[PDB]
Amino acid sequence: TIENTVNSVENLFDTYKLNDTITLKNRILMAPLTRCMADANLVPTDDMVAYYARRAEAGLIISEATIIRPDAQGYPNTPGIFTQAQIAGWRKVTDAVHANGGKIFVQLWHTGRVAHPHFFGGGDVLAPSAQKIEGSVPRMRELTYVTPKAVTVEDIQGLVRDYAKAAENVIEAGFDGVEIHGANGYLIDQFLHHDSNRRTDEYGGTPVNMSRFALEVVDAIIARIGHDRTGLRISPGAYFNMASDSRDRVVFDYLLPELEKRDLAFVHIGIFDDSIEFDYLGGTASSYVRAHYGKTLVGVGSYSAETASKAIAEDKFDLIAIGRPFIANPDYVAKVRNSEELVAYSDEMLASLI
Ligand SMILES: Cc1cc2nc3c(=O)[nH]c(=O)nc-3n(C[C@H](O)[C@H](O)[C@H](O)COP(=O)(O)O)c2cc1C
Ligand SMILES: CCCCCCCCCCCCCCCCCC
Ligand SMILES: O=[N+]([O-])c1cc([N+](=O)[O-])c(O)c([N+](=O)[O-])c1
Repeated sequence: TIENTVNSVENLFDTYKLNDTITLKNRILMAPLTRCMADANLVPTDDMVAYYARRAEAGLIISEATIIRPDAQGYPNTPGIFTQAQIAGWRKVTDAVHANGGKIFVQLWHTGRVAHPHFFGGGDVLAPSAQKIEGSVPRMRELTYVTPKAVTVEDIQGLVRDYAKAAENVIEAGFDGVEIHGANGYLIDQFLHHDSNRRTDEYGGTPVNMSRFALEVVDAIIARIGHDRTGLRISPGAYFNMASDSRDRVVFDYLLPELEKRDLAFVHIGIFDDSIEFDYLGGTASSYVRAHYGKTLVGVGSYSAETASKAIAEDKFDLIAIGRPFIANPDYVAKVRNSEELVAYSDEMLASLI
């Protein structure tokens, strides 16, 4: 069991060959972490360059969620990858990571119903269905979420196009690849769950239909940059801006074998504590995916180096993403390697970019 941790995490430092294109120097990923520190043009800053560069001992960094176009924005100062200036800013980031001997994927984002018009000139918020989430944008003054417009099939075609274009830009920006943000209640995840997807056309109703948008985005991006440079984060368990539905599991039962056919660089779980068991999944999120998907899997969520090592030793998943400890400890990898004390994460640390 994972709690029976041992006195060595050597396996975390195994070389891991993702595919013919990419080999990782270790199994430790920096999880994607929104920091809200990009400039007014949503361009990565030189402070962001330094922040990523100092974490290049990670086998692979997954960037903070990066928006594909303006109506994807739901939080302040989140970087994009749709303008030339943004591409240039990211190129500074990737160049610095590579110069430090690291690798980095961008996480491509559209927030769907979690966008807010304050950020993009009062335009329409888009989602599979006109189902508003509760509340307001965190850490902002009174920005109440709004009822989305249910996307038309023409909207959907444009969105697929824009995911694909962003992927092309990612290559110009010198990233090693893309992690498609299909998790945590955002646009792609919205198509995959019944709470948000009440459609009755070819994008709703059945597992095949509800999976259609995800697969169209994945296929369009592969067509642009190749399967070896394409990963996907998913959240089979509803927990963030998403109500649960007992019918969601069969959507993922369909999706996962379909994803296997695309021979992705990895599938990555989106969750905060993977020790949590989901009734509807019959156990933990990672164990559910591991039972329905037989290629590289990134685990995440409240793992220590020790419990991650044990999980990987027990074949529960292949790579470990580390989030909050990488905020608290820029030198996470070195400290783990040398058995040094790690600082515990505190939410207060988000005020600083170090
Ligand atoms: C401040 C913060 C920002 C996050 N931003 C993202 C993000 O941009 N994209 C994403 O998929 N997950 C995001 N997450 C979730 C993390 O990637 C990760 O799944 C979560 O922090 C659990 O892992 P951990 O226990 O090692 O921190 C974020 C989490 C935190 C705490
Ligand atoms: C500033 C960092 C993020 C702050 C908000 C946390 C978002 C994730 C919340 C974790 C899970 C809560 C609800 C889960 C419901 C279903 C669980 C079985
Ligand atoms: O504030 N945020 O923009 C934000 C974004 C993401 N995300 O996944 O893209 C999160 O998972 C969280 N989160 O749950 O902490 C926050």
